[PDB]
Amino acid sequence: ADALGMIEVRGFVGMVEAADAMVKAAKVELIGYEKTGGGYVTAVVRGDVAAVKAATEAGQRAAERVGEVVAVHVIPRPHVNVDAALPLGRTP
Amino acid sequence: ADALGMIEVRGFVGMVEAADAMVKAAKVELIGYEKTGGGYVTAVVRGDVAAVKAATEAGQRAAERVGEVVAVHVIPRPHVNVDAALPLGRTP
Amino acid sequence: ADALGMIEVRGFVGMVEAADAMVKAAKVELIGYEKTGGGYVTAVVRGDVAAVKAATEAGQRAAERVGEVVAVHVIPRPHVNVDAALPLGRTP
Amino acid sequence: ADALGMIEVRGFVGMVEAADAMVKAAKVELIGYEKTGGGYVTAVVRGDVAAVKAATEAGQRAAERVGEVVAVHVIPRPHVNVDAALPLGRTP
Amino acid sequence: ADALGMIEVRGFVGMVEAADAMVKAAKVELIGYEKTGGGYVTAVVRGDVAAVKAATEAGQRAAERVGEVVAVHVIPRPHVNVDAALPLGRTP
Amino acid sequence: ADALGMIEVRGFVGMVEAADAMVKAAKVELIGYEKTGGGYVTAVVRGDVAAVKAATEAGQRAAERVGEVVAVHVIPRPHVNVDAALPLGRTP
Amino acid sequence: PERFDATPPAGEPDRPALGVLELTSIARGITVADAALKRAPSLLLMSRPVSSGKHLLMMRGQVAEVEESMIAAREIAGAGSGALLDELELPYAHEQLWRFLDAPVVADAWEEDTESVIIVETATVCAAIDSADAALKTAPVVLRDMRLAIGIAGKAFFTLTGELADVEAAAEVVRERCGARLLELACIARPVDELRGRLFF
Amino acid sequence: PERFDATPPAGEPDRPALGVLELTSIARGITVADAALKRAPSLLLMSRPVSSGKHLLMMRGQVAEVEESMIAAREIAGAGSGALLDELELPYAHEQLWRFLDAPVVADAWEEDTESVIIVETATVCAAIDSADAALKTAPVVLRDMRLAIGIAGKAFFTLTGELADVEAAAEVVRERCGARLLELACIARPVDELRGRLFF
Amino acid sequence: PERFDATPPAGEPDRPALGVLELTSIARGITVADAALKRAPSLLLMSRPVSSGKHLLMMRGQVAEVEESMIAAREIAGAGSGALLDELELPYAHEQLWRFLDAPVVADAWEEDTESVIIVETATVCAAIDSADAALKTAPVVLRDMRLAIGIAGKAFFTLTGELADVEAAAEVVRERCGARLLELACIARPVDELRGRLFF
Repeated sequence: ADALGMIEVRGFVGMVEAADAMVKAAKVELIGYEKTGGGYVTAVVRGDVAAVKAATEAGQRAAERVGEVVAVHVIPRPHVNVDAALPLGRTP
Repeated sequence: ADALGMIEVRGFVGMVEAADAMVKAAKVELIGYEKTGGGYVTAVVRGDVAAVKAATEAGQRAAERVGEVVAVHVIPRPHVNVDAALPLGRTP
Repeated sequence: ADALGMIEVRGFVGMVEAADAMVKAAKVELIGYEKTGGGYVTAVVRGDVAAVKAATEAGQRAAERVGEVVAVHVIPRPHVNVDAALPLGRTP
Repeated sequence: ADALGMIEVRGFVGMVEAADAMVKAAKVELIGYEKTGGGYVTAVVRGDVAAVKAATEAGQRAAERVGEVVAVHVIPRPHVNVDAALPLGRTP
Repeated sequence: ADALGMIEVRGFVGMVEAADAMVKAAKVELIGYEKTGGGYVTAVVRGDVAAVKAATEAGQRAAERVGEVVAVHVIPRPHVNVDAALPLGRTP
Repeated sequence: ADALGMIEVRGFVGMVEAADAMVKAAKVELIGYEKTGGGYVTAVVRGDVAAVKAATEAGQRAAERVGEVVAVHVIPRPHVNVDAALPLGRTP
Repeated sequence: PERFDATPPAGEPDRPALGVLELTSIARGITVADAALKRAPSLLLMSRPVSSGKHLLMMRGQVAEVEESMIAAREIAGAGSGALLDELELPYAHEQLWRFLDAPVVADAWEEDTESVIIVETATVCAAIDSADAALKTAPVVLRDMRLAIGIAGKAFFTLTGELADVEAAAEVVRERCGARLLELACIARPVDELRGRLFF
Repeated sequence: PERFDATPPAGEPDRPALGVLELTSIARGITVADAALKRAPSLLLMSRPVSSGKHLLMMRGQVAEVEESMIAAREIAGAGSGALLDELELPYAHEQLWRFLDAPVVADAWEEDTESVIIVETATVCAAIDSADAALKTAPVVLRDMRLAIGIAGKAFFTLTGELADVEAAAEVVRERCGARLLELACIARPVDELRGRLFF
Repeated sequence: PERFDATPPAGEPDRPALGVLELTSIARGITVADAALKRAPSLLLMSRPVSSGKHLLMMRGQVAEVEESMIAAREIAGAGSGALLDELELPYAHEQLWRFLDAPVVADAWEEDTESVIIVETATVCAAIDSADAALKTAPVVLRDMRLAIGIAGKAFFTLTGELADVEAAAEVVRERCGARLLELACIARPVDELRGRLFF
């Protein structure tokens, strides 16, 4: 339902620091984490777009101090097929 | 609730040596290890902030000699959403 | 819970101008005002992070014209100890 | 509701002279006064916009003789949250 | 009702000296004193206009010998809203 | 009750032009005119304070072109003794 | 559509003032509109996008309320990009000016006591309303028809009728109150019987 | 609205002529209008404000009456500032043109045998009427729809239909009766069956 | 007049695409129209002359048919006189936009839950439809009222409503998809109760 926020880190430690700084930065919900193999892990927060837009830019600032950040992006409103097909916390 | 400490090593041997040095340095609880694939393994210890802050800095010293330490980070108070979403030893 | 926003002014008139400009600028909730003595009064609004982030940046612009602004800050998530210990509006 | 007018004086005597000249110069209603500590007192008059716009500029002229005027400001439409939160004499 | 006289002193000693000189100068009624914080205290006499005009001009002359006098002012006919709102001793 | 507005012109022509410009500028009522001798004549309009404050500042601007303006002044609330003694059109 | 009347009813407060704003943009037309409605309680008559791409605001209230809304409205409009084309703040608009504001009213008949007719066109709306107000105040003329920037791309015209001396006094006051915004004025001293009353058709 | 007919009834005199004036001002438009109605007894078809702030005058009468009204209206218009933009004085307008002056007419359907269509747009109004009049008088074409300066800001278009050789002859006469007052002509030799009879919608 | 619906019924094929053409000429507007209908079977939604002398073409079809009609329109419009002012080719227009293309719609009442309003105006019609498609697709906002070049002389505006963070994300994506065609934009975070639901009147 709400907006999407992601921090992908090559490393579990940087992903946990990013997922801590996002949920301490603004009102989001850490729905989980995705393991794509090869050492890449993606932390996925989900809340309204100002909160995730502050949270992911705090988590990118906190995760580049400890590890390798691959990609940071915020979707303000993902399509219903994206929430229905990809595991992003709002599968009905 | 409890402070968090992590050692990520690209390699099982360096992670086991780090996990030995952490529990020998102070009174921490090695809850386990996360396997994100691709050669990376993350030993996770958990306790109050002085014990994990001594244990991780001893395990980094004892694990750079035997391995390739990727990331070391200490969280003194992880948020409750992080402990509920991530497998860090105290999932309710 | 809700995001926090504050305008501290050395003077009641500048605080009233800032408290008017905040609740006219965006959809926030003016809960009251804190009197720390010595002329300092702090208007406290409380709502979601985009509304308080717009309301404080308009109330600072309106309160510098009429008085003396001491400190402006927005907290997107105040901790539950802060809401339980400080009179900020959402004390249970 | 009704328009707002304020004279903040560092001194009780200048505030009383301002509060006398405001209610003599036009048809306003001195609802009270606010003590913010440190020597600052704010006389608050409240009436329609022409009467308060004449009354505050008469009270500023009469209060600079005996006291120290800090701030003079007229809010022609105070918002309903301001009247429901700040003590301005028309709280329902 | 009756005329109004005020001496504001930054200090309790000068205010007691002014409040003594005012009631010893003529027949006035010292209703009390207002404490606006920050060391400012205001002695308020209230009586007929000749007595308070002699009283405050003796209290200004006697309070500048011992302390810091902020403001001296006489109101011969204070408005009924000033008596109803401000605590000046003749509140109906 | 109603606000007072006056234009004094050394000359009948400038006073008639001022008294026409005042009643054409806003909803005021020209109650009359006063002949104090020596060529000085005074036109008196009377209405609410914003309308007479616009009317007299139009009548001054239209009376400096053809006459000699002596005094322009607006009284927002004349006292009842002024209307009971001076001939200002609202004598009870 | 009954808010454009001159006098209010017995159960309504009196609102004799008027304020017209003309803006090259429509977005900060709405920003100026709700800022002016935030500061002072002005009854907004219209917020209408008229031709040649410009937003036209008209507000109504008491004298202090319209003055305070207009000073808020002109401290919002002139914010960096000077998108305020022209403004007007009448403290008391004439009674024959109120019902020519909403719709373009055209005239179809006159009376036999109509000697002469004057047509005035200005480049803005504010100059047209200002000159019409001044000419209705200073002379016993009748405002017949008036078009305000719809269909004619920002220009605005109006015609007055009356005695020839009265409409020439109105011509003098219109040429004084416009100055540089008057495009061109015409003083028909005697219109043809094939054109009296029915000019635009 | 029956004064725009081609032929008058048996109780009316015949008025075949046509004079169109286009003015950059509107006050000058009515000065020109009542000057032309003072000098010669021309029936005035319209005095209409069209877009981009122009005033369009159409008058109808006999040939000498319209000629004298137009020479009066021409010597009044070019007085000082050049308010006159474009003029037209037709001694005998075509019969199909008289209903395409008052209202913007659009075509709902053609006939079953209608080969080609030509669309002409002019920068003025007099060029459109002049070119449509010449192209009707030189070729057996049918004027379908026509738009004169209202809604499209001073420009004016019209479409003729007919056989392809006839509309190419009409193109050759319109391109020389307009001159610099022609924006673009477009000779469609075969329109699509999804667009025949209905070009603007 | 039902061809502007979002989805067709069960007896019609689905036509989700949209092609918008804005031309400074009207003659080659019709030439571009029938060339686009000759190359690919695109259902033409409108061929309409809009103000400031422009011609607006909207066509509808599948993605390949609209792409082929638009590439025919590109090779015809930019031939000599480059009258193609701006063009749009949407592979899938949003459902809330199809009823705002034909007529100027204004809103009379929004909702009870609406927090913030944003009014956006662009110099063209293409940029208005492109911004009013790219915004509500990337934010949960409601497009309320829209105006496309008729009455405001080539400019075009639209207002969105929603949560403040959502309409600011819509503001960011509009300002990225216009850049220079955007004239102004206004982010009203809390409109007055005297103006909520009713902005143009």
